[PDB]
Amino acid sequence: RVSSGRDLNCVPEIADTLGAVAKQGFDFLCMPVFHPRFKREFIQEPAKNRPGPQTRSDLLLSGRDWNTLIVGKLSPWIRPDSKVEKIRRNSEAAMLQELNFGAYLGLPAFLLPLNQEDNTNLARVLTNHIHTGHHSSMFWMRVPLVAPEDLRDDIIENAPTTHTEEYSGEEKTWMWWHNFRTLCDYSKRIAVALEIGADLPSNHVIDRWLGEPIKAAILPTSIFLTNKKGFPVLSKMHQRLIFRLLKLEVQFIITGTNHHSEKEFCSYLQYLEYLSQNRPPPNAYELFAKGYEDYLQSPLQPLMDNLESQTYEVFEKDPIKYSQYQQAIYKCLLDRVPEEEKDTNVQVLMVLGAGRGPLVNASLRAAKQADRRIKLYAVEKNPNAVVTLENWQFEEWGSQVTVVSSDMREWVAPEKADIIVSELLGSFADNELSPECLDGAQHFLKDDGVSIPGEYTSFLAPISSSKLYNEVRACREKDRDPEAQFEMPYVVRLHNFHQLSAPQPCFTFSHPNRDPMIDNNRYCTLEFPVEVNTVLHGFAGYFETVLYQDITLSIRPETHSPGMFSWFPILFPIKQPITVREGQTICVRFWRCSNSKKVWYEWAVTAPVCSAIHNPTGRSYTIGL
Amino acid sequence: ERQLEAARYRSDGALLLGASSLSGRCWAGSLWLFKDPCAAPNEGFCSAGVQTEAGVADLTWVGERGILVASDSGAVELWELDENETLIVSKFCKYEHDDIVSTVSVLSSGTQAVSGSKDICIKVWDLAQQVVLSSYRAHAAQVTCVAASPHKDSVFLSCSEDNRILLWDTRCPKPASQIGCSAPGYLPTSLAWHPQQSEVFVFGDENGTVSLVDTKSTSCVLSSAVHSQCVTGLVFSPHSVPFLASLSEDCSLAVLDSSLSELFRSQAHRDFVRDATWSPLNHSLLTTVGWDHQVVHHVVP
Ligand SMILES: Cc1cc(NC(=O)C(=O)N2C[C@@H](C)CC[C@@H]2c2ccc(O)cc2)cnc1N
Ligand SMILES: CSC[C@H]1O[C@@H](n2cnc3c(N)ncnc32)[C@H](O)[C@@H]1O
Ligand SMILES: [Cl-]
Ligand SMILES: [Cl-]
Repeated sequence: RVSSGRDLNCVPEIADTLGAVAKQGFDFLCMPVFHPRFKREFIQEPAKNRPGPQTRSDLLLSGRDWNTLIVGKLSPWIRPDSKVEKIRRNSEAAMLQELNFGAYLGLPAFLLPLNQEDNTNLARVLTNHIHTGHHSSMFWMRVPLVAPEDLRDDIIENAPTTHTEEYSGEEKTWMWWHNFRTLCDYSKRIAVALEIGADLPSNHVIDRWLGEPIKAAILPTSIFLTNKKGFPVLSKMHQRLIFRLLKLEVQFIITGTNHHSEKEFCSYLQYLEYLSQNRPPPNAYELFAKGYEDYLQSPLQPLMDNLESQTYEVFEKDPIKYSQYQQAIYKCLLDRVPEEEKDTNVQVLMVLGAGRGPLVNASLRAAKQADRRIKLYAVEKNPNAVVTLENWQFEEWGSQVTVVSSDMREWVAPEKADIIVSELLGSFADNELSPECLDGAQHFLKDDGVSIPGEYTSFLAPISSSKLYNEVRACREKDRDPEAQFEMPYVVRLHNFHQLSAPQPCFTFSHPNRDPMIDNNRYCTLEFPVEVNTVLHGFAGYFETVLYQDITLSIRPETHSPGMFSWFPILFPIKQPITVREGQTICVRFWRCSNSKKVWYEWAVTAPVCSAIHNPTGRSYTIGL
Repeated sequence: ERQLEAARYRSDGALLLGASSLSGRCWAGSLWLFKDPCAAPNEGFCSAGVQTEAGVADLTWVGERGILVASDSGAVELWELDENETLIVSKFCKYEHDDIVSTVSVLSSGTQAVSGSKDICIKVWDLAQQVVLSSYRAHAAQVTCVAASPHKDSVFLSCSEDNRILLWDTRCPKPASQIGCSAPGYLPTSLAWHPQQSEVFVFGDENGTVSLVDTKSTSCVLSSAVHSQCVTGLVFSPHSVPFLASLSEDCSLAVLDSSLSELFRSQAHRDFVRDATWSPLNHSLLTTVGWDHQVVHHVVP
């Protein structure tokens, strides 16, 4: 179903009106809190001394109704950015008055318009109201997709509408927001209600509002086409847009009167409900991850830390990845043990980070599928998990599997391995220290041994999400650097965001790394062609790995393994956002740094502007060895 | 309904009053008729009265029986006076605007009318067929005032919060035409056509400056700082060489000569001065209303 609201500017009887919108089928109501035409004076006698009441009473609805059903609207006569001093001062007072009454009623949200370039003093007044007593009040800025000025009919004889390609001119409306938002220093309390006019703009303009905090999408009854029967509908392009906004789960607001006078107000609402319920129903990935959207989480360190039962459980609850691991082994066996040698030759096969043993069970299924002998080690550092293995080893596997309970770096193995099998790959691949781990465990690999995987590779994409930028900025904690939260990565199901360039590869690792100058430290420069006027907030992190030959795993969206939920993207944010002009190159630099004990990333932006070097000397984020 | 919005004298000494409630439980509106113009605003000594669905923002006569309403609902309403002028029955109610209808104006003919709104659209109505002929999104902001040419139907003014003043002519392919002072002056608020020089008009701005404009010359010939605040309405006298009544949000009426100099000034109102009409019987009597529910009668030297 869809969360739908009715926008009115005329409310005769608030009891009746709200009674009607409810029956029509709306979840809430936007209404003016004071009468919209009832201008008020605060300075000049005799109008200031106007007898009250200034507005209808609070007792007209339950506190619940005010808290759940009513969105407040700033009266349209209030003009805090007027050129006229007196109108400013008066509008300032009126604006606080209406905001403060809104907060008195405990209203979920309050509406304010952007419909002009200079909204400075409006931001200033709101920013004050906000920074005046912490309160759950929410603010919907009403921003039009296309300026009124650029939508007007070309009917003015001496000021015509210019028919010349205006790339930045058609983005002007978003700059309004950006500036306002920026003056209010990225308040969590300030979102966008996006007003959608009859003529959509170019894709590239609608692409701007990706990664912007859209709590609402306003649809005037105008923009609706009329069909064969008489019902309201929308252009195929308007629909695509709705389907884009339904994925952000916006509240849909219906403004303007009923121009389909042969139906109800059901009609408009019902078309929306029909659109939403005939959308590509959720795939394996989307369905599983439906809670974790733009949810920041610290990246796991299965080395330094021991994972929990239910942590290991969701790793195992991913069938595709283990089919792939099983196949990968299946092939390697055949390639290694000739058909004729099948019974005379057993393979020494060592899982390195065996967890609760889904790779061990995969290693079994793979062997009897490929009819070759295997002896299994299951090396595991985490002694809580080792309990689970030894309980499998005893009950079901028997002495085929030899459960080893040490660090694969430490272990003094009895024989050498044909195949080592590791799953110790994070979301940026090398961010759990597979390279350091499998380097330490290399000395007991047979001189001709295979690693599964043998190659893995990390990928960065620049992204814009003032939303996720606000999520990270909200991770500041007492008793550490106040910006520390920007100098560390987060595993997040990136949702409300915008990819600005196609992912390029960052760091690649090989196993066995036979090189005599083994050095897992790195410096990779990346140059990202950008083709929009957007704002940089951080870098999406993905990975691909070769398990063995044509069997691979990827979370890199383009080559993404189908139906594989063991992994979400990582996100390297940056402190100050960076404006990027169209056709400019984003240059980001990455280092993999290491001493005896820690492994960390440092990262900087060198273009278009220079950023500050993030996480110098792993001071804000290290990975324990 | 304490907030009286419109005050229009008929061509027979009778008085029309348009009121909205801009506070309290109910945000409604009414239309009243007073065959005794000195007996207002008293509800008990009124010839005829009716409650609209919702408020009135602007109100004009449509001849001798007809009343044209700009409702907050977005509806333009036509109210036919009774056979015996005792009742005020709805002729038509037509929801064609998508916000408050802020202004209405009847065209020289009087079987057609224009209507400005807060949705930025202007519309031309057939009051006979009861449908919208034309729908024009000229402006970049909510339509402050529309005023029909007194003599030509196709021609009329609209001004708006986009700081534009548009001279219209519904006979062209590009009907609207942007005019006014040299630079972008403060916002226009009210538009009075000159009764006896259809070439010229006056516009009131938001900073209390009434200006005089010649369409021919398309240049600001004269302008005066009349009020401290916004100019909400401008009505010319039926006088041979007419006076100009300027309303304001500073709760003062001023009456001006042809050269825009202050003849009369009234502090009678203690809230906003909303509308004003001259008496067609005595041309030196002028009836102003306000949101103070006062109906003051001015004797104009
Ligand atoms: C096999 C493997 C797998 C992973 N996977 C992940 O990190 C990951 O994407 N997660 C997102 C979701 C599946 C919930 C579990 C986990 C998580 C939990 C909590 C936290 O704070 C950070 C991530 C990492 N490393 C390895 N080696
Ligand atoms: C299955 S996800 C990671 C698993 O690999 C194991 N692991 C990680 N690092 C090491 C290491 N250095 N030696 C042995 N096991 C490890 C952890 O105990 C965890 O079960
Ligand atoms: Cl609020
Ligand atoms: Cl596991």
